[PDB]
Amino acid sequence: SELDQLRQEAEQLKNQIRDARKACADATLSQITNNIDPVGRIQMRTRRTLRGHLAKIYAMHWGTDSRLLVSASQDGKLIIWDSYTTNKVHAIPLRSSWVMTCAYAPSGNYVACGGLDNICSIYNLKTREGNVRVSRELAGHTGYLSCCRFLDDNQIVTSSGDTTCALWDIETGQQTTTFTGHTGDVMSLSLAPDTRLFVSGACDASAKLWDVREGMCRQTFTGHESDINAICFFPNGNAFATGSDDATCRLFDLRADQELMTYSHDNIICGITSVSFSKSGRLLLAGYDDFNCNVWDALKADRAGVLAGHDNRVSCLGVTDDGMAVATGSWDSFLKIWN
Amino acid sequence: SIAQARKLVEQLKMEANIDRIKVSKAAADLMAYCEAHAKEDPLLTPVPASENPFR
Amino acid sequence: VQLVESGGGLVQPGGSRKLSCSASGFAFSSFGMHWVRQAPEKGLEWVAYISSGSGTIYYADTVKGRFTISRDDPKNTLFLQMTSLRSEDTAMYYCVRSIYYYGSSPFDFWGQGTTLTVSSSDIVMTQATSSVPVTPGESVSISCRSSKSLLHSNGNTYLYWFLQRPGQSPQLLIYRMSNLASGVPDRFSGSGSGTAFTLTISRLEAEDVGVYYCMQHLEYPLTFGAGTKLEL
Amino acid sequence: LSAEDKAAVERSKMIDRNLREDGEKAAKEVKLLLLGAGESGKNTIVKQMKTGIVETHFTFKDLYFKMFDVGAQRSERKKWIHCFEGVTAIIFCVALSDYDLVLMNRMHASMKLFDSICNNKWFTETSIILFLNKKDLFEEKIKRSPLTICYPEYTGSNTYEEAAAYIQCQFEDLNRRKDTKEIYTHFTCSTDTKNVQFVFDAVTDVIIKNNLKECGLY
Amino acid sequence: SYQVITSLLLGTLIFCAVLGNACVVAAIALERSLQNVANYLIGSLAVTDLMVSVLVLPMAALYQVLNKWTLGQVTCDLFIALDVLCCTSSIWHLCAIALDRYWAITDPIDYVNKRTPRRAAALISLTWLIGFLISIPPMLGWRPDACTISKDHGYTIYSTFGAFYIPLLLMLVLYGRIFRAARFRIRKRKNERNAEAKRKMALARERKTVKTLGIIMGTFILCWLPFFIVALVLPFCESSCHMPTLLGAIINWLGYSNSLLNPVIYAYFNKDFQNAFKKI
Ligand SMILES: CC(C)CCC[C@@H](C)[C@H]1CC[C@H]2[C@@H]3CC=C4C[C@@H](O)CC[C@]4(C)[C@H]3CC[C@]12C
Ligand SMILES: CC(C)CCC[C@@H](C)[C@H]1CC[C@H]2[C@@H]3CC=C4C[C@@H](O)CC[C@]4(C)[C@H]3CC[C@]12C
Ligand SMILES: O=C1CC2(CCCC2)CC(=O)N1CCCCN1CCN(c2ncccn2)CC1
Repeated sequence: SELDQLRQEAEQLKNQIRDARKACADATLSQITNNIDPVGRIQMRTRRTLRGHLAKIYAMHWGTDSRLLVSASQDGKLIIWDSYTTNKVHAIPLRSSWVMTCAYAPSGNYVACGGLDNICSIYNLKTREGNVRVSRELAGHTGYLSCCRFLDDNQIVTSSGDTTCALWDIETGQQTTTFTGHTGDVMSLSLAPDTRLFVSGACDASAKLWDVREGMCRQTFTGHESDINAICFFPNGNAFATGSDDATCRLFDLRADQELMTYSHDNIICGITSVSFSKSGRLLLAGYDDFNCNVWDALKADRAGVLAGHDNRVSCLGVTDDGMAVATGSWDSFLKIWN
Repeated sequence: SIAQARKLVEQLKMEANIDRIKVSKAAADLMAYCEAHAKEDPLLTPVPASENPFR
Repeated sequence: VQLVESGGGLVQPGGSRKLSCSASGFAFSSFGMHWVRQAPEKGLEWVAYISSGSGTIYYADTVKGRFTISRDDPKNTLFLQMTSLRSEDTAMYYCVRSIYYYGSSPFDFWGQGTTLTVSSSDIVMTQATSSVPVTPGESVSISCRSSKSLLHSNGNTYLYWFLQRPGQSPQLLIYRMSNLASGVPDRFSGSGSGTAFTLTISRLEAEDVGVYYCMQHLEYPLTFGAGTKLEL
Repeated sequence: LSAEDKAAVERSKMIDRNLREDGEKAAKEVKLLLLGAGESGKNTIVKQMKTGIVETHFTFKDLYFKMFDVGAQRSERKKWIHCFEGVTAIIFCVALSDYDLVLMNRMHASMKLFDSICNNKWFTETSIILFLNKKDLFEEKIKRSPLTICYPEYTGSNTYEEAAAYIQCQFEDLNRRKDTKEIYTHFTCSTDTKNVQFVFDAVTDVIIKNNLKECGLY
Repeated sequence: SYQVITSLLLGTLIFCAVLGNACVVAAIALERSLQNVANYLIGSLAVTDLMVSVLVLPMAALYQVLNKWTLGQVTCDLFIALDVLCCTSSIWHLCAIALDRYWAITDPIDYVNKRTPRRAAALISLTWLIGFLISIPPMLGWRPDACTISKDHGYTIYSTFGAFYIPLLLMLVLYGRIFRAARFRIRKRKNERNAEAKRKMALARERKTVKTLGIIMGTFILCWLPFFIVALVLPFCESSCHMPTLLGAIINWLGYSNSLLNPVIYAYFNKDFQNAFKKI
């Protein structure tokens, strides 16, 4: 039975990694950041409410100009909003209305969407014709597209419910790289600020760190007790926060290879649908199933504030690149910009 | 199977070969990033309504 | 993407004409089309504007009530009903497509135009310099003057730069001051503030020869500057 | 608002308009979530009605049905089954001739999937149009093979009527919260030609009963 | 004093009528789950009952407390017209709600394909139109310190049949066919226990339909039928029929109590309205 030898070897390696993490766990982040001045209570008010979606909003993504944001809803519409004025720049009709992810290209020339059709569709926002057209349909995933993120105009990484992420070449349409290793359904992605590598959370309660260019997994972070619905790097790219169904957000550090802090409250039982970081990284903003976003002090595990105002599960949220505003989409079909 | 378990063992071994800094150093780095950019975070510091584009 | 104009020709004064714009190759229904006319030896003058969905319509104060604009969205055709054609209506009539969302590029495409020969508070774009002589490969800057601050409180300066190449319809170069249009080489650049604007060409070629027009988009009398010709 | 900002507002309003027509057109759409076990006969159900998920559209007696077949989604239902929360009815396809077969028992797999879907938290008021496919192959197999292979506690005659009634009861008692939802069981093999009629009847029943619940009469 | 007690009772009735109907309209306006055709009709019924409770009821209470019409005669005619308009529209909103429920329950194809808020607007406008056609003729010509409705026999027939008896007949027929449809939908060891539970649930649903239709129709009838029976028989009774003051006032204020209770019947018993008020 060579499998027993391999299983025992894997258990030995897991114990080795656990002991290595414990060795570096000299002092918890909570201990270190007791002396730092806590932010008392931030009062963010809904500045804009984006109305026009007629079904549950499953994904929003901010433009790099911090003004345009794309949102995906089950009514089969991908809408690009001018959040400053609330104007709808584009309303993109999707071939499959079962979209559960949307990404807005950093250049702003494209949006991606995907979902139960197992296809990440790339839309050309800036066409010579005045319409937005599907520039590229990235087929190759055998599960639902749970997340997608543009590396650039031509490279896009897409997580899927087939337990594998994939890096795509949009012009060719082919999977440049496939990121296997997740046992559960991959539910989120977060690109690093340098875009050299990305994390991905799956239903196996494990967040894996993937090098984009070579295509293999640096690290695996296992601290969650339920499916990971949301993941986001710290702004410096040396840490990331996850959002799981167990009403817990965790901050994992890339270099320390270990969980640093847990953002949990006994009064929160619903799972997290989306997480995002403020520009300085001090605020962790987590959407919840209890219909409201809770803002956490990322360094003290203190709930600095709550963005109540959604009448259904807050399914997605994002902080602008300049950090001015937070837009929270939700299942009540309304996007709210907070500030 | 044999191939799957071998791949899993290979990945665990190659993950173990990572230089891990102390979590104290990592926490200090995160705190330093949060402090060096606290003035560039409009969410922490409520921006004046004149400088706020959402008003 | 092409716009083809129809109609035009010798018309007795006091008569009536319909100009047809057979748009083809783009989502015509989503564009707010314009008619911009140019006298046989003068600059551009904006005639009328019919928005996307025909909901909003403007006319030049010199033709308001006297011209009528309309679009056939199913047929992708834009119309200009003209009545009592005075002698001052003798102009090349350009159909211009223009789409307005955040970051859009209005006036990007212009139709070829139709010759039209009639028988015998506005912001003032000023191009004081005209007929600038220049050598290929040498930089040149074209000054633009505005009777009112084109910079809006939203941060956008609505100054447009067009290039009337000889024998060609205009071609958007800079749409909102310091914004290169699509297909324009990154040697043109727009600069200015408030009322004064400069279009600096880095290293021009034999293709940059032509007449460069200002245009304000702050209000809807769309006034053009008296074109600053460039010649070798 | 500048002139271009006014035209941008007009564009946003036109987009709002077209969103309104699209949403009103999608409101007149009867959404049906088609489930089953792939080899449970859902494919012939679609054939009678006429990768990723397959959206099937058919019109019957002025009702326009959208039937979303998600059997090809081998991924976790728990992450995308809430997308069909506002679905009118669930069309569950079960092959009757799977009581003896194995993937565990195929019929037991169908029953556990049916239990999960029926008592799902997203489908408390979503009635289920249960389809029992392959009734003629069930005829042939129940003539020879006994149903006790699937149900040890059956203790009944191995005729089509008793076996089919027991199977239907075993599926319909997996339905907790019987107050908020019904199950519309039907029997078909491959040529029933009234499966679309049964779906229409069940959907109109669902609609009428929701309207009755609105008035306080149900 | 009997004056101040009457003032307090009528004032609190008017206050809670205003409060209930305004709360229903506010719940419709604020909550996005409450904007649909049936809820549009119920909110419009609350609007009509709020117009009652604001424009008609304060003046009716003043006329009751002072026992005389202390205002002028042109305002007497204006408030007769306003009373007839508002109350006729409230009754015909009950009828429009019944018609909406009838079409929803008997025509599911119409409910899915053709039922739009434009239909709610059409029904609301039609009820208000009927109210105007019942209220204006006395102003157009169908006609002493006392304000009363035109007792003309032709106008008595026109205003009582066109505003309550045609509505009562329509509501009875519509809710009878809704009762038939609801009952049809209800009737249509371990197995024995499951059948017993199903039978008990069917009987519970039948009692639910009986109670719902009873509440609706009984509130409508016991509030308005006394008034319209009186308003039909007194104009045809020269002196054989004399109306006691107390009884006549109670019979008058029964319809106003109907305008008070219509929000209770149609919204405050509604699950979505109760949840929306919880949310607010
Ligand atoms: C002015 C006020 C008092 C008028 C209110 C009338 C109310 C209190 C009366 C009139 C008609 C009555 C209903 C008549 C019919 C039914 C159905 C019966 O199975 C249970 C009682 C029930 C549900 C009654 C409830 C109370 C009821 C609605
Ligand atoms: C629960 C509610 C709906 C029951 C209905 C209350 C109505 C019918 C009752 C409550 C208070 C009552 C009023 C109390 C005082 C008087 C003064 C008397 O000189 C004339 C009758 C009059 C004006 C009554 C009319 C009927 C009345 C308004
Ligand atoms: O108490 C008052 C005073 C007013 C002055 C302001 C207004 C109240 C005047 C007044 O008469 N009465 C007594 C009661 C009138 C009751 N309303 C019921 C509705 N009506 C109606 N509805 C449909 C068809 C025909 N009539 C008219 C009578």
